[PDB]
Amino acid sequence: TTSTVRVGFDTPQSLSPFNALALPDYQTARLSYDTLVRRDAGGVVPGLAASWTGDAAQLTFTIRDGATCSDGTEITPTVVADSLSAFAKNAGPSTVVDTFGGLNPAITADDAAGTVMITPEAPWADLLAALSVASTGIVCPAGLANLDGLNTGSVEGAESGPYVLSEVEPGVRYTYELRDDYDSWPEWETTLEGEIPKTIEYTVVKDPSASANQILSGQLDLGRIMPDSRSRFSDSQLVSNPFGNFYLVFNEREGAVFADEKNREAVAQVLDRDAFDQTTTDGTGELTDTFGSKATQCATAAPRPALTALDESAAAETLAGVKIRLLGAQVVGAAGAGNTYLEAALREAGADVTLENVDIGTWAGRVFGQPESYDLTVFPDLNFTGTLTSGISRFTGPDLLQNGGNISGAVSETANALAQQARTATTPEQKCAADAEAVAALVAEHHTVPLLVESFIYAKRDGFSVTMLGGSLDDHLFRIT
Ligand SMILES: CCCOC(=O)c1ccc(O)cc1
Repeated sequence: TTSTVRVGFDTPQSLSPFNALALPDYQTARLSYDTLVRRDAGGVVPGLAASWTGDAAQLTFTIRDGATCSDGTEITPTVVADSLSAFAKNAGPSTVVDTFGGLNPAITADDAAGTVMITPEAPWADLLAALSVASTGIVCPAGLANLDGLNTGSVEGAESGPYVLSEVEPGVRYTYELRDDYDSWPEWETTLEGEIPKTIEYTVVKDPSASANQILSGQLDLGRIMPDSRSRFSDSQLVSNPFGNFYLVFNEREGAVFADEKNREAVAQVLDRDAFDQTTTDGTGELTDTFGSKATQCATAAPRPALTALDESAAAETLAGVKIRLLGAQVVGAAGAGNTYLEAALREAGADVTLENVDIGTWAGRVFGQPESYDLTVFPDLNFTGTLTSGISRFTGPDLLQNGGNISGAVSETANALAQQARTATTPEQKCAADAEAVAALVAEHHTVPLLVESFIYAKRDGFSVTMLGGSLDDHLFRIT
């Protein structure tokens, strides 16, 4: 009969919702701050917002009663509108356009009406879903006063969420303590067996072998496992959820090697999606030819992209002596094994390849902070909105360098146009038609290769559960049995 759960996870690159880029950022943001809506089967359930009304042009949220910060401040529309305003101006340009379709939403409170009104500068369907993501969590006025404070840990009175980070050992352990004065839980349709933990010790594991060993020796209760480690556990200690959707991102900027489309195609010709799946997921994942799974909106709509066939001969002629800075996330298979496979397939095509296999936190700083610092990566996307928009955004609009969402610096006139008619779309069908065509275009012009959807495998000790509701990625519901 304990009240403490010890969860394995990767090192955060920030504890501030505004600077969140990597899963560990969202995992911590999830405990400390409440979002307006939360994920569940068939869509989104009321969280800090009791209900909402609106289109893709504009949503109005009505804030719930009895909602309160870790200092006591009543959570009013002014607090919420201030938090979402602070987010829109302080967060990464990437995550802001992903949320509001742009950098300049209209956000306004009305403490009388009890409403918060958001008005995308152009219509944005992804807004409602985007506000279920941990990084949109409400920062109370204590947090807005000190943004440098939120990066590194708890600023007193900032938390809108059920926990406060009471103890910190940077890059080692983040100890979260449940607060006595919180009953503002979301309106979950789903019913969860077991007790909300009083104390959550978010424990940094350096690698998957370590993760497994510490479940098994009882240093951890819950932790992520690499597919090879499955056989070490009974089926009943495992909880398997579809997670990241993996696709290539090239540095396409004028002067870089993958500016030239003929180089991008050569990479496509050298990557066996079967071999890549075997090395990355060992068949626990699923191939996908788009920016999601079959559960992703529009992901089965026409057309299906025409992937480049393997041509290792044609790739050898093209990539001979070509210098490729391959950036790797260590989540892309055990210890970044998928990145290793990709390097190896480029090496045997005669490319001069240098792979940097880094932790998810370091990877995320590099991709979103210094986009010119690499040529190619396997991008493990977290499709938070459950649409194809997540992935299309990464290749269209203004560059990241110009405060856009365009990670790769790719200029696809077709894909850019199809992104815009997705916004002007009268019906869901036209929207899907636009989105599916945008992905097909991007695949045809060798702007990406869609790879797979991975499985997030939690291994857990007796007495401990963990649930992911409505295809959620950053809302791991820990329970003590
Ligand atoms: C896509 C944004 C950063 O990605 C992650 O933090 C991530 C993605 C997939 C995973 O399985 C783990 C982390």
